[PDB]
Parts: sequence; structure tokens; C-alpha cells
Amino acid sequence: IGYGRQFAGWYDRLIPDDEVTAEAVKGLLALHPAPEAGTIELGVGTGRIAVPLSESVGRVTGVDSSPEMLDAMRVKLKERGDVTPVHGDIRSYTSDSRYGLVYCVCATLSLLHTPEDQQLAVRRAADLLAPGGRLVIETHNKPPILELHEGRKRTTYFVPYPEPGTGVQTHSTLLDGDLWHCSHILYQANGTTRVGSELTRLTTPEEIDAYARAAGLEPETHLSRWDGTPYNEQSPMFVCCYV
Ligand SMILES: Nc1ncnc2c1ncn2[C@@H]1O[C@H](CSCC[C@H](N)C(=O)O)[C@@H](O)[C@H]1O
Repeated sequence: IGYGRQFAGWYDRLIPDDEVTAEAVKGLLALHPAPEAGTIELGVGTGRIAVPLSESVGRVTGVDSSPEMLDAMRVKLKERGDVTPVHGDIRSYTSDSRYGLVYCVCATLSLLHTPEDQQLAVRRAADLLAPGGRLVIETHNKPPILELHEGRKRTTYFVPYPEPGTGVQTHSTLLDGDLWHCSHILYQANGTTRVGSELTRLTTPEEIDAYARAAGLEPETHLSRWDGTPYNEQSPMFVCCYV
């Protein structure tokens, strides 16, 4: 889809290796039923999660459709981690292997724009589960985005980043079909800007439960935070787990 062509060169500046990353690694590790049964990440990106997670669970298999994102992770793998890169599309990727933990996080599933494509990805993810394995999906929570828009099709916001002179401006657009378009502009301390855009589908725990039931899975308790906080409509992300 070109998300890596939009972001791969600066993705780690947008979503850096900070405490939010550490919280996700800790939560996924706690949610792993059995590291000896293996781990696969759908949408591995630059390895922001897979690299540190592999330091606890061992080798992680990481699937991504973007050559640019995989190339960025390969650079990082020369220094850290134990990850097998797999170039593949999570709507189509099929294997004879099965895994104790299958995870798809940081709104990867919302980059699939139609219910049909999301349903297909959940079917493929379910087929990768070992018996007793767990599927973990994390994506952006929908109600807070609608609240942010407050009845307007377009809205703009700016998030200052820790380093002086840095931050990200987002131009947000709501579109028909529960679509959410963003253009993000990173402002760097050296005075340069980087622009990238993405189109996502606003997705809910209700919808993911239906995808998972169609794939033969049953839901576990929905979460608003990796620490086990139950789902609410205010948190920026949510986590759904299936067995
Ligand atoms: N259909 C698809 N199949 C595989 N990867 C896909 C995909 N659609 C989007 N992606 C990938 O999903 C990733 C979303 S960004 C999240 C990256 C990583 N999981 C992290 O948490 O940091 C990108 O790397 C993008 O290339």
C-alpha cells in the first residue's frame, strides 16, 4: 500500500523506542501462552516491537508487505534482536507453521480499508495459531477520533515531542465508509519537515469480535491498556485477544 514508502525513512522518529514501546513489549510477553511454541508478528514494520520482544521470547517471525520497512528492520537487526523477516501480505500469507502468539499491533489492521480485507487478515491470523495459542490485535480506538472531530469533517492538531524544536502536526479527515485519512508532518530540530499520509479504517472491538468469530475464535476480555485496564471509549488504543 506504500505506507513504508510514506514513512519508513523516519518511522522510528514518529513512533520511537520509548516507554510506550516498552509497555507493549511487556504486555505481549505477559500474553504469550508459551514462547517455545513460537511468535509471529503481522505487520512487523521496522521491528519496533519484534526486536525487544525477541530478547525475551527468542526468535520472532515478522511479516510485512513493505520492502522499505523490512529493509529498515534489517539494518537494526545487524545490532540487536532475533527476527526472521518475511515479505508478505497479511491478507494472503499462509503457512504450514503454527505459533503460540500471533500479534498484529500499532493499528496495522486498520491500514486494511475494507471490512472484507480486515476479515480476511483475521482469518489468516487465526490459521497461524497453534492449539492453545493466542491472537492479540491492537488498533486505534474509534470513539475518541469522532470526539476529536466534534462534528467537523476535517480537524488539525499538533503534538510537541520531547526534544525542543520537534513535533508532529496531523491533518485529520473523516470519510465515508468509516475511513480516517491523516497527513502527518514531522518538524525536526534542524529546521526540516517530513510529510507522509495514511488511510485507515476506524475499527471497533465489536467489529473485530465478529471477524474473529467468523474465523472460528472466541473473544477474551477487551483492554484499553497493556496493563489489563478494561476497554473504555476514551483510550487512544485498544487490545483484543482471541483463543
Ligand atoms: N496488508 C499488509 N500486509 C502486511 N503488512 C502490512 C499490510 N498493510 C500494512 N502493513 C504494514 O503494517 C505496518 C504498520 S506500522 C506498525 C509497525 C510495527 N508493528 C510497530 O508496532 O511499530 C507497516 O510496516 C506496514 O507496511
